[PDB]
Amino acid sequence: VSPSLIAKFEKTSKSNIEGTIKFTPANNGTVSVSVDLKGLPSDIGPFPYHVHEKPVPASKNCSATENHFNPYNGTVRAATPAAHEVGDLAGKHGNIMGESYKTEYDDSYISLNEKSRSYIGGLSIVIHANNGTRLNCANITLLDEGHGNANTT
Ligand SMILES: [Cu+]
Repeated sequence: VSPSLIAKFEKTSKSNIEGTIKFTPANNGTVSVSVDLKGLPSDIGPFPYHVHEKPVPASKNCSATENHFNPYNGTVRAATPAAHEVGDLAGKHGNIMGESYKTEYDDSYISLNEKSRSYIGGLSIVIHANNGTRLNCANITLLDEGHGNANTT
């Protein structure tokens, strides 16, 4: 059982977007994704969001996360979920939209297993305006403090 992860979005002078995206292991080799966001600038949405390949640095420069996490050469536009990049959550499941957005879904492509080529731990998530401008971003970190088979959290 691989550990749960979370991306925590914080409000700054650059963006009012705040909230969380949680990743928890679920049944049948899937990962449950829970999105809970507010402060979105609705009129410039809907908002693509993706797992990107590099961490958000201390400067909070969303550009420094570089490209989408795409370990299998995926295409931006697809006729089936599997043709999307692994990190292309919005392409597969829908863009964030509105001023507030709360949703839950399963993704069977991302992995919580550090030994998987689809592992998303240590990466980042970027939320974009509809035109591609990066609005806010967050590192993907551990959801729980305490781990191991003899521990509690
Ligand atoms: Cu992105």
